[PDB]
Amino acid sequence: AGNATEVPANSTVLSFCAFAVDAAKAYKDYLASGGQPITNCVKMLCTHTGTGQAITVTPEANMDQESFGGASCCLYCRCHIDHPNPKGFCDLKGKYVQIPTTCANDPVGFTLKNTVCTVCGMWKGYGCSCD
Amino acid sequence: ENVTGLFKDCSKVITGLHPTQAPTHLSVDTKFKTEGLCVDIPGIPKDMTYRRLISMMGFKMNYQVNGYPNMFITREEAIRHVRAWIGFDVEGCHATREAVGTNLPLQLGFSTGVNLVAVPTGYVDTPNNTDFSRVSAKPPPGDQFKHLIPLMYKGLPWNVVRIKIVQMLSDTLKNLSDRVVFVLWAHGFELTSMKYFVKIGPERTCCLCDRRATCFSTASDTYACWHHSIGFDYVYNPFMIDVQQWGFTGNLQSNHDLYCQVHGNAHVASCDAIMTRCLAVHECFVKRVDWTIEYPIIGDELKINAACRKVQHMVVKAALLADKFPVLHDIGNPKAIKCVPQADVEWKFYDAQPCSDKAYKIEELFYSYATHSDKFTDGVCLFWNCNVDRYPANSIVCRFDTRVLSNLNLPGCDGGSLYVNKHAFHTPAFDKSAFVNLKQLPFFYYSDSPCESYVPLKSATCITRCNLGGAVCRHHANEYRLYLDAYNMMISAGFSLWVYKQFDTYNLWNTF
RNA sequence: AGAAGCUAUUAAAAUCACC
RNA sequence: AUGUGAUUUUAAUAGCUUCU
Ligand SMILES: [Ca+2]
Ligand SMILES: [Ca+2]
Ligand SMILES: [Zn+2]
Ligand SMILES: [Zn+2]
Ligand SMILES: [Zn+2]
Ligand SMILES: [Zn+2]
Ligand SMILES: [Zn+2]
Repeated sequence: AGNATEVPANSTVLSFCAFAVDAAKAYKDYLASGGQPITNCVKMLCTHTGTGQAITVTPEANMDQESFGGASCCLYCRCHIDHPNPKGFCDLKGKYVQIPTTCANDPVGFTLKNTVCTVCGMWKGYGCSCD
Repeated sequence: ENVTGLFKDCSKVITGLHPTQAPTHLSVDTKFKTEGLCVDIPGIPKDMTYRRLISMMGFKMNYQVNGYPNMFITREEAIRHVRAWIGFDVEGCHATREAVGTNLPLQLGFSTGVNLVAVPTGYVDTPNNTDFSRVSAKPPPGDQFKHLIPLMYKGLPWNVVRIKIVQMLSDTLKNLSDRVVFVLWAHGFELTSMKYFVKIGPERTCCLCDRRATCFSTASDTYACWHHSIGFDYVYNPFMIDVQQWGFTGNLQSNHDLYCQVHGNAHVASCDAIMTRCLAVHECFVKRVDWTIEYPIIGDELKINAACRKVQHMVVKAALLADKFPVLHDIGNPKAIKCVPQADVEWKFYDAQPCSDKAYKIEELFYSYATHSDKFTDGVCLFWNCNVDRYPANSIVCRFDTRVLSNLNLPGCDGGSLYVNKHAFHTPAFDKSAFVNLKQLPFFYYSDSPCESYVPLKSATCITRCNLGGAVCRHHANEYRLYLDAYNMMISAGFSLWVYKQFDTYNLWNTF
């Protein structure tokens, strides 16, 4: 009964991150000390020619980016614990996420450390031009 | 294959999930999955009202991170923490309506003796969050499980059975240790039942204190030691251990019931966690006491041992000088340490096994009543801390009375108990049938020290030439009170002295 | 077209633990 | 209208290789 979701390569990182008082810090510490990133992320076959935005309802991917499904990059959605966002609503789940392709082998570790520029909707420092 | 039972979606909806709001690639439906890379079909919209019971079954805590302690431990690090063993067994209920495929925890039980029923509660993955909430459940089928039929009509929500696990653990392990070693038999459903009340994290220290931080508080994001955890709900770093990976083949009640005939009533949680701790005390301590593993000093460890050494030094010399035994045997004395060196008896060391030295030619012999009932007839045999079923008619026995409960005397296998004081002694059950050839010992103090020159004390128990006269000297009154303090603190600690039939306290008087 | 061997996909049964 | 698994078997379905 049921349709399996995980692979045994991600179990050792899912279990350890399932128990944590702070889910963001524990993934970074797993990544630093001999840790393989979370595999099996959801990836979108976009036209890969589109205007860049971090979070969109339809995948808008620039040529230097890869658009992932926003439920497989939010670590808190991904371990089934409660989001630390106020109103307890995930921002990323439901919308299509975007991750720069130089660091898109590990999406979850991109969405934990980086942030979205409020005035132009781009990833701050990764093409955000707010000088 | 390369699949795992972890986070296995247990809904009965035929369709899958949208490309977004799906946790992994294997959970997306077939309509979107093309060459391992999902496509956004703009025609099919996403679900906005749906509930899927995620199955938290199959956790594997084999991680290795630098600052984070490991949950599972090796059995040379669980014998060093034996004051912090709390058995754990969880009886589950299956989800029957609108979700099938996971065993939600129903009944938690500990070695303390406290059953905590919980409502069936699972991780329902809503559109916007993971809604930890009540799911519908049925108790297991069969006449093997019929005492879980009423329990699903009672229980508490998981925000009161998270605080009655940290109000019970904190009252049990307040004085034993500063960590907790959850002795589990399964290694599966227990871990599944530890998603609910355990949060591992980096090694922390108690707020406004100094002890290890073992209790988390989700309301106020702080940590506590076992003394200050009033109202704190999440257990911080526990340690666990799996007994089935020690080479056991078979059921629990067919491996406990070969060693113990006191526990019973299996498949109740408090009687699965009692058998699980009973068997794990057996598999580590009943073989022989291990003299290499020292233990911390909880309290009164220095005074009790020195008082025992004082009274054992006293009673042997009194019985030897009073009855003039030609030879004195010894049993169970691991080293060769002469208790009374200024004696005339020949100390034949009939040890149980040779322990790390043959410099004194300690003999090897095991004792049983029906075997050696007529082997030792000469003299007296000092069974200090021996564990034989029955003692012969000439002995000086000191047996630990295993019915007294204290912070020293942890409960143990077959009604006998584990007396962990600077070493671990697994003393067997204290039965009266062992002492049918012996009697109790009166209280008395005897010394050959000459009297030197305050409340006057008149007691016929003290055996000195000063108290035989009218005036009791001050060079013996403090001796008598110190000896009385040592004797009463020892008897309160739980030992029990026994002596042979012909012990006469008046034979000591004519020696003067 | 079949056979033989190896790895995998699904289904049924057996044994074992947990419930 | 099927409780978790693990290990064996036994059937079929895919490949990969060899032979006839
Ligand atoms: Ca169990
Ligand atoms: Ca059980
Ligand atoms: Zn999220
Ligand atoms: Zn910007
Ligand atoms: Zn404290
Ligand atoms: Zn038992
Ligand atoms: Zn005196």
